[PDB]
Amino acid sequence: QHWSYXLRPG
Repeated sequence: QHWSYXLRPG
């Protein structure tokens, strides 16, 4: 839902 979560799974 947002690119700024990086590599957070999901």
